[PDB]
Amino acid sequence: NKVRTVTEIVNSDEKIQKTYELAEFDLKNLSSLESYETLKIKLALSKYMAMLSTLEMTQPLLEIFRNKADTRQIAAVVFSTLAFIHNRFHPLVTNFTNKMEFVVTETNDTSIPGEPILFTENEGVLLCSVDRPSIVKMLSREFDTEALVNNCNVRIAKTFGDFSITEVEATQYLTLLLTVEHAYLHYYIFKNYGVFEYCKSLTDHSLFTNKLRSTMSTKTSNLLLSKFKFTIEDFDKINSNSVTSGFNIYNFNK
Amino acid sequence: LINMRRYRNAARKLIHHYSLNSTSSTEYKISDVVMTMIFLLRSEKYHSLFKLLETTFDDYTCRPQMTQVQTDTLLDAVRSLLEMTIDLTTVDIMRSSFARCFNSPIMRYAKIVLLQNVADKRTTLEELLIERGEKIQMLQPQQYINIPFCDDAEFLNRLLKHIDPYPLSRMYYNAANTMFYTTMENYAVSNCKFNIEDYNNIFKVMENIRKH
Amino acid sequence: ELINMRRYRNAARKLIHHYSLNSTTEYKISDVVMTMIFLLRSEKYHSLFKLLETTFDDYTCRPQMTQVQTDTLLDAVRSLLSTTIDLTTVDIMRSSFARCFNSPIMRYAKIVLLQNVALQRDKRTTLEELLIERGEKIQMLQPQQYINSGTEIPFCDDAEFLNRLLKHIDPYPLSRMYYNAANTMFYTTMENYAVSNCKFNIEDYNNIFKVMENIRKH
Amino acid sequence: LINMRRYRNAARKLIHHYSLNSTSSTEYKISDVVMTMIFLLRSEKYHSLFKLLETTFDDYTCRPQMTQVQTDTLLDAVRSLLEMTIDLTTVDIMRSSFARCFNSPIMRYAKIVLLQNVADKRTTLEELLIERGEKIQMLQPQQYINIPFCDDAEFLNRLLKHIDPYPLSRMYYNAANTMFYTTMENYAVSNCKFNIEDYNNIFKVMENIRKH
Amino acid sequence: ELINMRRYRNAARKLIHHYSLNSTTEYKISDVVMTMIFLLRS
Repeated sequence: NKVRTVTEIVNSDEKIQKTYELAEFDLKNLSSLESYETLKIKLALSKYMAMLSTLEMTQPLLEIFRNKADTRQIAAVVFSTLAFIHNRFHPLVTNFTNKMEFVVTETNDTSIPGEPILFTENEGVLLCSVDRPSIVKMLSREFDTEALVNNCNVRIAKTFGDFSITEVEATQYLTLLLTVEHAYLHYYIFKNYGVFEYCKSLTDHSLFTNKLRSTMSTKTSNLLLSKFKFTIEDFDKINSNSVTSGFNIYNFNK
Repeated sequence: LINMRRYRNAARKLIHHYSLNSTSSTEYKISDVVMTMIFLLRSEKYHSLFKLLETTFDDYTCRPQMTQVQTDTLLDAVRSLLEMTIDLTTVDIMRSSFARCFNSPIMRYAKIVLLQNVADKRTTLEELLIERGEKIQMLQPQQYINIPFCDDAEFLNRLLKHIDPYPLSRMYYNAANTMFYTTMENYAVSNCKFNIEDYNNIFKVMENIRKH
Repeated sequence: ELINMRRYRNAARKLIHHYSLNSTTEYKISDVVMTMIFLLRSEKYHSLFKLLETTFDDYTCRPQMTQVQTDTLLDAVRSLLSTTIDLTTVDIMRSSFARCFNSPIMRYAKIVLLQNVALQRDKRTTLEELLIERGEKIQMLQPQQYINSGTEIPFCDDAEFLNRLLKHIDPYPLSRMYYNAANTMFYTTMENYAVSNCKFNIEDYNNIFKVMENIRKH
Repeated sequence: LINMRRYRNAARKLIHHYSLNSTSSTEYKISDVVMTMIFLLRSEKYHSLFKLLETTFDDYTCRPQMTQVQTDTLLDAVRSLLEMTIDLTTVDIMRSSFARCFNSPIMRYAKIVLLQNVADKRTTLEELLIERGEKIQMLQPQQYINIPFCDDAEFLNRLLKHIDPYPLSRMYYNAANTMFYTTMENYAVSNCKFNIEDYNNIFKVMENIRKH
Repeated sequence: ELINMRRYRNAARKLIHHYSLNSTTEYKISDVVMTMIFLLRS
């Protein structure tokens, strides 16, 4: 549907006319609905769960990662998550990198503090590192499942008028999805800008904004971690140890 | 005479937070510390834990010597208290947390801290990257890979129906806090400086990514 | 032995002397735990321990104390400190301990979630309810004071500048300028209505600009 | 020796106000409190009430344990003192009122307060709306309805003659204060926050309604 | 026993010492009732 507007000035009978197409306003309104974005995120998570299900991966993720002996399931789960994220970024390639190897880490002695899934080149083939105890500690941590994070009127008006997926399981799925999303961002910088840039990014995540917004911000969908604005409680007080009398002329990351 | 049940519940919650085994963010007061210490003293099979946490009053008095059977028994006691894995590093986290809580002065507003003083080799992120780096390549991979993305409308509808009552914001909060706590515990255990500038810049990157 | 009795005892003496009398140095949480442990462990201080423990929450009480009980509490507390005291000292110390036990303790940092975009709910809202809600939200904001240099209305009577601006904007049609201004106003209004999930009343927006005919007819 | 009659009258009036059983607004002084407490102590059959109100001196000492016969006898004593229904919630209102009066400091101007601290579940208006809401629909209605407005001039004249000597302002004051006190007591008993913004906005609505 | 005699007594001592001599800290209404009860009972 189209809406027409007419402007008339008091010096003549001239009328200048413009046509507005309502679809743009409808799209903005739909993008402003909380239920719409919630449905988008939940549909992404549901597609992830369905993708795991068709790969027999019905067992809870914590149970999958708790099995030390069976490495094939862990490798398949991580590879499938990487492929799902890759398809989300590029909705044209259904198969991930056709050949890559997996190594599972069970020791702190060879563990990376903060990047549980890491990628490296052995001069012959891609290799992916999986820190199994880190993922186990992530998924096994007790979750806050009774607290409320900030409509009562619609509830009042209403009052006057089969796979068993618990909340813990869904939170575990989302946790693994976000972790593999971080790993995939690192891997994307790797594959597209070299090992040097990948190891530069491992120590400074601020290069993501420059090496993603050039291509991803205008071609792919929205990232899962962008659904909410995350901040550290009392960040300024803790950061007060490292304060600079700064002069920022290349503040490329607000 | 004291109420064993209330003191046990307060101890359970405070230890859950102070062991980084839970993301439940409940404002803890001095009363909870008093209750947890009193319960630890009174219960016979938590005497080892009570002495362990009481030694933290003076920074110069460090952990009591325990033979392997004693450490195993204390681990079982902690597991029973939490009814949940739990190992020595959890006990180290608890010791550091309670030491910092005890040595802290009485104050009107909750003090926000980060995990520190757990587990000689004070390193940074890059040396760990290199070092552990090879220790990785040293290991041979287990699996070789050399993809169905089904859009079954009814199946996705049922999945959405199951997921619909879940408060997405709570799930995101739980996942993000879990990742943050795991990263912080790995940093502290590895004796590597945790640069919260980088971790906050991750979120800043996401925020800057969205608006373009 | 699990309790270092004497060091606990002096810690409790110091803390209770500070809270009861010196209501005006500083102490750590460890001393508070120490004082409570001493009060519990010492047999003759059980009544005082219960009285102070009643300050943990607002759903705890104490049975009415008979006379001999209050004298026992009093000389026990005096043994804690020779200075003469009474039940009022007990009351003020209890209030101080109540303030202390409600003091928050250290906590690890947590990732706090902030709403990215003020996403509206499914049900459409009219202009009036939206106005009420947004006015309530604005009420919570902190206004800023603006102080003008003087009271006189700003103006300019420089002829040369006035005819010069007029000449510069002379080749600029009024029709196109007014059309652009009205259309950008309308587009911004409609965009705000769509984002706010508010119903747009076309008749009201049309009634906005009827002063044209009001002037022309009268 | 004290005058039993004067002390009894002062106690009656002060308890009438402090039980919210009367709208009589008379400025009460400390002397009335002294008289009511002395009369409560002296009278043998008001000893239970005197002890009950005296326990309110310390906030940590709560209500004495009374067996059912004792509670019934105290209820009869309160009824006799007021010569008026009266039940346990009236005693709770009286206890809270006297506790707040006693713990209040001596001051030159009367302190205006609202009823609070009577009757675990700290709720708000909307949750109560929903909750009690159904508990309502749960009940089946008793009566089904599926109208004379006579203007008999002589009858209305006689009714006006009967009503004429009544000071309309006093009737309005009594009705409004009665509604306010019933609403406040229902809020406090239900442990729901009484939002006096809304109640005052009711009057503001009436005022704005009239002038249009 | 209905009257806690000694606590009442010290309350009355404090209140009467305050009013009689220190005409210039602060007391609650409860202390006034307490003092009158002590004066009547003694």
